Amino acid sequence: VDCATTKCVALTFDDGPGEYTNRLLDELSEQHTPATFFVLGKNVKKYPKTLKRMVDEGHQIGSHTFDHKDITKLTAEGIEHEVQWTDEAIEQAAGVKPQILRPPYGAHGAVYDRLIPYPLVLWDVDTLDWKHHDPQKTVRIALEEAKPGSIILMHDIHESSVKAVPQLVSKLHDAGYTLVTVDQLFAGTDFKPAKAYDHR
Ligand code: NI
Repeated sequence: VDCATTKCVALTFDDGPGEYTNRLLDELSEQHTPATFFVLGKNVKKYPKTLKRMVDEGHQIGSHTFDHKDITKLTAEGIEHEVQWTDEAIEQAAGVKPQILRPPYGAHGAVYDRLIPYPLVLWDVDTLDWKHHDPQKTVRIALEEAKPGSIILMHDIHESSVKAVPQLVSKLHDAGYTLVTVDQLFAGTDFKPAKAYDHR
């Protein structure tokens, strides 16, 4: 996909994997749609086959650190642990290395980011599903606030994401968008480590 011309949107899911991730992957599969999963390293240990699904079925795996700590609260070595422990978990699980990282709570800063070997990927559309856990509100906010180049934040922690996705994909397609991984979204642009990006 050429997102320089084509109207692209990236669906992203934080804080997984968990008990709903496979249903989520099933729904995404049913509508031939890729997504980007910013995974928690602590959770990855328990879900190796599910991470293999992400690779096998066209999705992108990103790092969300290991135990979801605000990285700006940490020391240099603390940040090292969060990055490296998560990478090891992802490599052991799926045989790949993430190429992007999303900082917990969106919290970051130049002095910290310089320690992160990947582009920092934020978002421009917060579905707020972490507060309301409501599938229809997730769809409404994602649909109405998305624009070409948007990155939509959702959470793989709760049933409402599973219930939201079939409708969310349908409506984004009907609204003229092509759904892509974060990699595809930034393909061709200057997408470099230790920098933060919230939109193409
Ligand atoms: Ni998170």
